[PDB]
Amino acid sequence: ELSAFPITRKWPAKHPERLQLYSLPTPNGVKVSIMLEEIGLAYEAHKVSFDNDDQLSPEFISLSANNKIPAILDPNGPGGQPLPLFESGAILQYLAEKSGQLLSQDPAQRYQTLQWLMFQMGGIGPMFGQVGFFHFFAGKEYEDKRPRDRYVNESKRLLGVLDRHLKGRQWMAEEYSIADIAIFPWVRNLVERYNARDLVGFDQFKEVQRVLANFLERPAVQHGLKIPGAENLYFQG
Amino acid sequence: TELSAFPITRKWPAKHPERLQLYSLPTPNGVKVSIMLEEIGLAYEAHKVSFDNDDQLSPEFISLSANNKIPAILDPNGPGGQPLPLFESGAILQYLAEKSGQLLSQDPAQRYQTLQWLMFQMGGIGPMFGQVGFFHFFAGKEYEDKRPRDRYVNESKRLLGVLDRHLKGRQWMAEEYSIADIAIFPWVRNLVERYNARDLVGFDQFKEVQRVLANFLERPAVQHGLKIPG
Ligand SMILES: N[C@@H](CCC(=O)N[C@@H](CSSC[C@H](NC(=O)CC[C@H](N)C(=O)O)C(=O)NCC(=O)O)C(=O)NCC(=O)O)C(=O)O
Ligand SMILES: N[C@@H](CCC(=O)N[C@@H](CSSC[C@H](NC(=O)CC[C@H](N)C(=O)O)C(=O)NCC(=O)O)C(=O)NCC(=O)O)C(=O)O
Repeated sequence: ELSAFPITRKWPAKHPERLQLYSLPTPNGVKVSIMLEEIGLAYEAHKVSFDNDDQLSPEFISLSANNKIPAILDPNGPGGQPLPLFESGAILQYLAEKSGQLLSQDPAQRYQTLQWLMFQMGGIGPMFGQVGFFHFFAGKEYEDKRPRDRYVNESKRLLGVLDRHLKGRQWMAEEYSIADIAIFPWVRNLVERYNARDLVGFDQFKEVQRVLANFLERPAVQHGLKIPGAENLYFQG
Repeated sequence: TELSAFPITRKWPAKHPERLQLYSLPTPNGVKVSIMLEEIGLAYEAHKVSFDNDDQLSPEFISLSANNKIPAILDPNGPGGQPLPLFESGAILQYLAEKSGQLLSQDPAQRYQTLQWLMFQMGGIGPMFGQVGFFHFFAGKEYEDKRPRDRYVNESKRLLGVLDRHLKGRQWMAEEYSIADIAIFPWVRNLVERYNARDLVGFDQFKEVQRVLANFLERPAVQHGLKIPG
């Protein structure tokens, strides 16, 4: 019964028995594609193009109320009923709990993982994103650099928190988890796409560098970083 | 493990070591947790972490709360009866809901909708309303270039619209009062009261947000939690 969800009018399901992903390769979108690749859950990816204002369409918003990617529609949700969901961090937790992977069953570790996920969702994403605005997008042209410097300094502070935490450790929690999947695409985005490597003094965070490199070596990460592409759009036009 | 193993307790000793320890300040994020504790009826001992004194930047505080922020907790009666340290208001809300079996629906689909709205709060409402505070109420108000202010004001208006349209015909964010309401409404109150941003964000227009906020503020646990720690 996916036809009850208007999003499917705009991105029809070729495989309605599979989880539907509505996304774009961005630091938030790739959290979810990476997660799906890691856990081996079948899914059907759909490209939501910002160039066409797709994320502002009534069909998209009918599921993803905040007009943002990523969003999912899982036909095999609780009770075998479809589950609509947005917010990358909520989707990560949902998928971890659904699959039993990448979120510890040990309660204390569960909560430590959720803590670091929330740190990402409130700190890393929002603050690194402002560095992008003030160094890579329109804000880069603003002559008054006090705003830029606010967000750069805060991003450096957050990197320091990560760096100190990761000393002596492989991952944020005792096992690789959704907290890593949430954080490291954003670290990558800051130092690659936003061209902010020197601005945030990245070379001083040796532990973050080490763990980022380990993250990027993972085959599921390399796949998930690239998904969705456009091929799922072509037959429809 | 015993509570003295956590260096935070050197600076804020536990007078009641059998009780959950809260390290907080009356702020939109701190009151999420004090409100939650009041709602669920769990005993706790609150400690004031003074921003005026840079307490949140002390080594003792940071030893538990690694991001140097309030709120944080240390629950002696954590899972398996072992002490559990935790920071991030949204994580603490999930923890307390799961510990108490309150304020998350038994319907897992409703639980996930609730967690969605909690993440919307944690990534959108808190960070963006907080920037309106900086650029309207605190020192960023002095900046002659208003493009940053307007960026955050416009985004805050957009977020309020999302809430407002969602709340039409509803009492709460999910079908029952939940941790998502507790996360969101203290921030709405902060924006319009503390930051004096009521005209700035055109708050008058969000009739559903106003209605639900008013209901929220009538709850006794909310009134009590707003003032803790004193
Ligand atoms: N909390 C949400 C954030 C989702 C999100 O930001 N999605 C972006 C693409 S990810 S790309 C990263 C994203 N940037 C943007 O969205 C750029 C556009 C924005 N309106 C602006 O002016 O900065 C960002 O900084 N995010 C901060 C964070 O993660 O907390 C989107 O759909 N934008 C469409 C739109 O805005 O119309 C989540 O985790 O899912
Ligand atoms: N994600 C964390 C956020 C916690 C948080 O922001 N705590 C504040 C007090 S709540 S008061 C609201 C808070 N403001 C501030 O923290 C003001 C100081 C800041 N450094 C600045 O320059 O703006 C804010 O805007 N928060 C955004 C959000 O909730 O996402 C704190 O301890 N600050 C100490 C410090 O910065 O040294 C959570 O949910 O627990």
